Amino acid sequence: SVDMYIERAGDITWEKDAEVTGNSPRLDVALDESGDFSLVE
Amino acid sequence: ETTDGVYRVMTRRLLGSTQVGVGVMQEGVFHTMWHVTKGAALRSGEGRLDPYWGDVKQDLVSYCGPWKLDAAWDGLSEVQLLAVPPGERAKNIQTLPGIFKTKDGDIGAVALDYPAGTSGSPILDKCGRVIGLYGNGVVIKNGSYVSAITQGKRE
Ligand SMILES: N=C(N)N[C@@H]1CCCCNC(=O)[C@H](Cc2cccc(CN)c2)NC(=O)[C@H](CCCCN)NC(=O)Cc2cccc(c2)CNC(=O)CNC1=O
Repeated sequence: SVDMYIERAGDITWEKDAEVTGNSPRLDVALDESGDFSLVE
Repeated sequence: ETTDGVYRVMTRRLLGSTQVGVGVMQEGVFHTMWHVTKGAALRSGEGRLDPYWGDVKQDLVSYCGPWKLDAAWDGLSEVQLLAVPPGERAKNIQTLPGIFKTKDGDIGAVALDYPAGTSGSPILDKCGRVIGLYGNGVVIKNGSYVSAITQGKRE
């Protein structure tokens, strides 16, 4: 069987003076019963 | 074995490991996206963490206890993705969310693109509270990615 395991990777902390980036898209989407989002076109 | 923090979710067979996702340990409960683990049990050191609650449609699963993360995006402020990409240390990326508009309401969404194994990385408000997990999203026309800010319910 597959060994699925976890390992610690850091503390959860907001970073002051952080690199801010990315746009803010306004999208029409649907969510199906399998948890999958899709664009409404 | 359940110390608070962010964790990589790894798999291995007979050879090396692969990072399939990320999750959050808070209040003794491990939180990740369903598609990372498919609800399978997790090893933590010598211990076994069993899935407690999950929901395929929300794409979420908790281990050891009920979902604990209850902070909500305020619908206004910038947020930080605490990205934990495969093979890279955790890094904070600040962004102003966009919006997934659905028939059931609006969901904050972040236009930040990382490898598949970054799934489950937490998204934070300015107080450091986890307002959701990264990695259930959509691909837009130019091939870039937008992730919902996916949050569960704390009952
Ligand atoms: N494609 C770009 N630009 N960036 C993505 C960023 C991935 C971030 C982490 N999330 C995921 O891996 C989930 C998995 C997943 C998949 C399916 C269902 C669920 C559970 N409901 C979850 N995934 C996603 O949401 C998206 C949208 C899902 C829509 C519903 N099915 N799925 C993809 O992006 C697939 C994809 C499409 C086109 C090219 C590539 C990958 C190649 N890119 C990479 O190989 C690394 N980058 C990438 O894969």
